[PDB]
Amino acid sequence: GSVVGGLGGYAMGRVMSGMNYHFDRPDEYRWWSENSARYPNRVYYRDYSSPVPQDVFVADCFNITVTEYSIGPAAKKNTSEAVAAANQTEVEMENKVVTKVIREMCVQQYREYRLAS
Repeated sequence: GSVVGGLGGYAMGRVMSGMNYHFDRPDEYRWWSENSARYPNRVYYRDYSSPVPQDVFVADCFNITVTEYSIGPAAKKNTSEAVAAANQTEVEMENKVVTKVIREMCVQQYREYRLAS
């Protein structure tokens, strides 16, 4: 077997679910709850050239990870998302929660990568 089961050639992140997060309160509980709707625990990064900073690395890491899981501002092309379907504020929160988790994770990798020998 070769081809078809891997067209992208992206690099896999670790399982990472349960880093230092604050989230104690009932409304902050939505951050954990809404995260629980999807909980990716991991990210995909690409073969960036090297002279690209964490800012960009984490951002494109995020954009590709959400593209793969069909979430965030980058699922079906780039199109209309201001609609009622599954409560716009609920999905918007789930959206920010997952955009943040995926970003937060690619930084959590980056920071441990910097700390690593």
